[PDB]
Parts: sequence; structure tokens; C-alpha cells
Amino acid sequence: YDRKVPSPTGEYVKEPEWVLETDGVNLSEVMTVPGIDPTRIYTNSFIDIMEVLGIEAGRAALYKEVYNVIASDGSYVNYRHMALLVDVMTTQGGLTSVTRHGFNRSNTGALM
Amino acid sequence: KAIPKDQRATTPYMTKYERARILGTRALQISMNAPVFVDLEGETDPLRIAMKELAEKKIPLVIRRYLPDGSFEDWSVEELIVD
Amino acid sequence: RLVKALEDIMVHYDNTTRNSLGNVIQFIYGEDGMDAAHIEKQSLDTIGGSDAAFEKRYRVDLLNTDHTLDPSLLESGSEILGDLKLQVLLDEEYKQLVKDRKFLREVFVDGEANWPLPVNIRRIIQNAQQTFHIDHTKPSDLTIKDIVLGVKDLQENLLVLRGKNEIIQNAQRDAVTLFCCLLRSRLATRRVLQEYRLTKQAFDWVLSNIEAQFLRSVVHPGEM
Amino acid sequence: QENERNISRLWRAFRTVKEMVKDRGYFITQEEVELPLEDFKAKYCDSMGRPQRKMMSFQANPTEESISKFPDMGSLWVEFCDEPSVGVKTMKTFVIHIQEKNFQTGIFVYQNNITPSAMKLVPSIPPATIETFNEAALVVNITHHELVPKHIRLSSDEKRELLKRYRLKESQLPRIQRADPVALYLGLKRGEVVKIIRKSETSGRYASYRICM
Repeated sequence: YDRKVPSPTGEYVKEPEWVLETDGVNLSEVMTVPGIDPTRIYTNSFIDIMEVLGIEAGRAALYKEVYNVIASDGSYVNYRHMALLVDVMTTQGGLTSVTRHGFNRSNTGALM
Repeated sequence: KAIPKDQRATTPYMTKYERARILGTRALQISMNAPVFVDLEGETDPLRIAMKELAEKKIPLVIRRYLPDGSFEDWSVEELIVD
Repeated sequence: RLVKALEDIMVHYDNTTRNSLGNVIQFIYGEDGMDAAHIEKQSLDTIGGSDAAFEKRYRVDLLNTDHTLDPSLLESGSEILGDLKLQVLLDEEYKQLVKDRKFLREVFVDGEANWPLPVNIRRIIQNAQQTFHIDHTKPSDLTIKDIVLGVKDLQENLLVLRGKNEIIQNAQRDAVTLFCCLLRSRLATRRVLQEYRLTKQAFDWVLSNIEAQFLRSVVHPGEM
Repeated sequence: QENERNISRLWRAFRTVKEMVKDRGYFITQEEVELPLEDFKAKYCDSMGRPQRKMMSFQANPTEESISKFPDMGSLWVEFCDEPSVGVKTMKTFVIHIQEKNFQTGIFVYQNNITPSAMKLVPSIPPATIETFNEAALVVNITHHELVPKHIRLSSDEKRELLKRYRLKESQLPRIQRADPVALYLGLKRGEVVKIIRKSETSGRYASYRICM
């Protein structure tokens, strides 16, 4: 994978590096192993990021997951809308489902 | 509970919703034989007369902006900077 | 599911996105307070370019011959050279641009300079040059204190929150930091005296247009 | 072999402990955290090679700024354990030791697991608390990750000022669970507001305010 890193000449330079793609998931164990950066690691399952790295990491990871499908479709959506959506799913702590069990199980008025 | 004039911390600019409802209510009053404060240039449509009064700030109204805590402010449409 | 999921969410008359029950989702709509109908893709001139181009552009020396100022650019160029005060102001502006470059290095780690931001400065500059008949080989009547103090006085005029407390001004500065960095990047002494060759009425007109369009790019409270 | 690797993991975990206590507001110098592995092995390891976690237990003292901001903040006592399964008697020695030394808070680190009776014998001395952390969980500091922004624990006056300027109730703020490894990292309690400084890509510096459950 090419990585844009700043050169001491004032502009970024693509510097390829070997990166390990992985099938299956186990974040906690992999993080503790010596020989890798414990400060860098990603998971396609945002749930594990929430559990291990906490609520803020769960938020950012959720935003990345949503943004990914958008960019994959070949479409552009403004930052505002996605940010609002992500925030709503995280304002009660943890991850909140968008379901009929995800906002009809919390008070908003009986009619709503 | 009516915030005083020295503590009004809302936007002094008139929004599109405030201009819309001011032109709609003012035009509705003009359609119902309201005293016009501006000399007409030959207009017949009430909305054009309402916009003519808004262009010179002769509309005698004041907006009660509701705050989320239950309070409100009184920003007269004459002191509101349009556009 | 999306429509019925996001419905009772709006922005009240305090520039804070909160639902009907009062639960605050975002303290500022879009984390900037700008509507999605006045944002245009802009380029950040602070991170773009090499170090030799950065120091070649943002250094206007008066007591040194490394990055000296060409006196033929402005009418009073023979009197600007040798001034210590304007050189100190250029030092403060240059240090501010360097701090903005480190900040942009920490914010955007991918290296991209194109990001959506309000207010198009290029169209204002072109409208000023085509309006005031600003052509090449024309000495300008501006100085260093007019551009530096003009930008510094324009940075205080940018207002999104109408408060006066500590947290309100902190959120205002943290919500205007990037745009102020863009204005400090596009509004340099070398970029105006060398390339643009703007005059007094043209520069003041550009300032009034930037402040005006910034006051029109604010999101309106009450929009769903 | 396995001994040197366990010494390395215990050294990185101990460094994470010093970083966590330093982030709480206790006086630990930078050179004390940046202590190399050879010195740690040259201090807390016997002639045979096995580390001594009983000697690694130390005391933490709050900084002057932490006392100036939080006048009710007291000292801390950090202990470890050489037993794989922490018994109830060791926890009794820890609680009685805290009660004798009169510490406001306490941190006990275990290796594998602790008996449920000890976990039940934790909220026994109010208003003092005891933080039980795992040795395998504190190997990597979660605050040094890129997806984790900066958190600052506020006070009571700043909380009332925030709720007064924003005109909010305590329930109207975004809530954060106690089970958060960040909340356990900072040692948050019920009714404490924290500030989250994050680097957004549309404003440069975005601030948020959360409150524990």
C-alpha cells in the first residue's frame, strides 16, 4: 500500500509499505502482539472498535463505514449530513440501532 | 420571560422564514383592507404591496423569537437587517 | 427507516442542533454552522507548495536581501525598505502562517489541500481586478500595515455566534480557525502587492465582499 | 524465552500505568515514564530473572495544578499482585492497607482473574474507590491511538457554568457509559462532565461535552 507521508522537501511523497490484510477478526489479541504498531489498526466491524477502543473510536469508525459505501457507489455526499447521522446513533452512549427497536424503545411521546 | 434589549443575543438578520411569514401575514392584512403606510405606484396585487412595505421597513410588526428554554425575544422588523 | 429515523431534528435560535425533547445531537450544525447551499471546493495555499516555495512566497524581507521586497511593486517601495516595524509585522504574519501550516499538517494527514469551504475568494479577486481596471505594470498605493492590519481587522468581523461569554467565543474561534487560516493564506502581502496589485478601494471592496459573503453563508436557524 | 517476553509485556504495561496515572493528574516526571527496559529489569528483577511486582507497587501524589483545580483530590496508591488468581485475603490486605494509609482512591492490578467475593468487597469504604484493572488489558494505552481524541475531566464549577451557558439539564447532555475503557482510564464517576477535543475535517478543532451514566 502506498502511503502519503511528508517529505523534508515540503510536499508529500508516496512511500509503499507492506500492510497485512486479514480474514477473520480478533482485535484485542492482535493489538497486544509485539512487532506491530499498537497505535494503528483498523477493523471493518465497528462494533469491536467500540468495545475495545471506546465510544469516540466507535463514532469515527462508524463514520468511516458509512462514508465507505458512499464513495464505493461513486457518489458525493456533504460532510454535514453524514456527521449528523453518525452523531444521532451515538448520543445515548454506545451504538444505537436504526430499527423499530432503536427509537421506539426510548421516550419521545407516545404518538411519535 | 422577555429578554431585555441589552441581552438580545440572537442573529440581527431577518431569515427567509421570518421574511416569508412577515410578507404573508402583511399581505393577508393588506388583502383585508389594512392601512397602507407607503404610497402605491399603481399596484393591485397585495403581495407586491407587502414587499413594497418591506423594502422601506414600514411594516408595523415585531417578531417574538422563541428560545429553546421557554424564553423569547422581541426583534422588530424595522430594526431587523433584511438581506 | 431513514426518514422516520431523522425527523424531529432541527436547529433552534441558538445555532445548536437539538431534537424536540431538547437532546443536543450537535452543538453546531455541521460542526461549522454553514448551510449546504453556499459551500464550494477551495484550495489551501498554506500546505500546498514546497518549503522553498513557502519561504519564497510568505517572506517579504525589508532589512535582509534573502527575500527582499521589489520596490517597483508599490509606489512607496523606496520608503518601505529599511523599516523595522513592518518587518516585525511580517515576522508575526509569517510565524502565524507557519503555525497554520503545522496545524494543517496535524489536521489533514493525507496531503490534500482541496476541501469544501464557504466564500469563493478567487471570484472576488477577479471581480475586483475587472471592476477597478487593475492591470499589470501598475504600482499599488497599499502598504504592509494596510494589508496586515486589514486582515487582522477582518478576522474579528467574522461572527457566527452572537454571544460574548467564554465558551461561546471559544466555540467561535474553534469554528472559525480553518477559515481564518484560509484568509491568512490567500491574503498575504506578497500575493496582493506582487500578483494581484490591488489598490485601496479594491482591497477594501474585497474585504467587504468576503465579510458580506461570510455573513450570507451562515446557516439559518429553524431549518429541518 | 517466555520469561523475557513476560518482562517486556510487564514493562510496557507498567509504562501504560505510569501514563494513565500521569493523565489523571498525579506528579510523575517524563523521565520516570520514559524509563528503559534494561533499567526496569535492573531494578525490579531478582538475580534469577523473575520480576517482583510487590516492589513495583508505588505511591502517586497529585500535581499542584490538580489540587488548585480539584481541592478534594487526594493521593493514590498503586499495587500489583504476584498471584495468578487474586484471593480474597490479598484484597482484604489491599482494602485494609488503603484504610490505614488513608488514600482517597486506589488501583489494584491483577494477572488473570479475581474471586467474586473480592469484587463484592470493593464498595465498602465510602467515598473511596478501588479500580481493578487487568495486566493483559493495560498492555497498550488506548489514548495513544489515532481514533481516540483528547479527553479532559472538568470540575463542578465548570460543569455548572456549562449547563448555565447552554441552558441544559444533566440528562440533555450526550451520555457516556462507565464501562468505557476511556472512562475507566480517567476514572470517572456518576455526574462528571468530560470534554472531548477532536480534530474535525471541516472546522479543524471541534469540542464536545459528555456526562457519565
